[PDB]
Amino acid sequence: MQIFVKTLTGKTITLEVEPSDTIENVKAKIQDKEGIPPDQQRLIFAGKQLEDGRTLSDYNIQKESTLHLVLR
Amino acid sequence: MQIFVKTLTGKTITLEVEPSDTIENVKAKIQDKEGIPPDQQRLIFAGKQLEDGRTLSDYNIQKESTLHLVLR
Repeated sequence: MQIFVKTLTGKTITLEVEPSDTIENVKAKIQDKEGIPPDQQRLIFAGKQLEDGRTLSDYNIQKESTLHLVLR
Repeated sequence: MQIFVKTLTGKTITLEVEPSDTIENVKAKIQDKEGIPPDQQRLIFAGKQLEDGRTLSDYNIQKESTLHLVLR
């Protein structure tokens, strides 16, 4: 399924993922596309910070869901 | 009536609502469209945070009004 990630600068990125994909895997996909190291990235969905040891399905993230990316 | 919700990434969503719709109901509509759980969403209008137990009419939100969505 496709998901969207918005940046602090107003950019939107589209990613192809599976509900069984891990958050760490998602961060890795972002690194590949934007060059941002996973340790400097924070992912938020519906006001909650997503953990690297959990999956998309655990957060009930559905197709065309939009995640927010924060930089540290 | 139609309303607009802007995201932190610069995306604009259009929703169909009634003045008697509750904010919780509006959040639920956003969840359906974006996959963001209501507990992770914060809605702001004219600088004020909207509560889940109040309605759109209570905030005098009129047709073509634009709300801002914040993620926690």
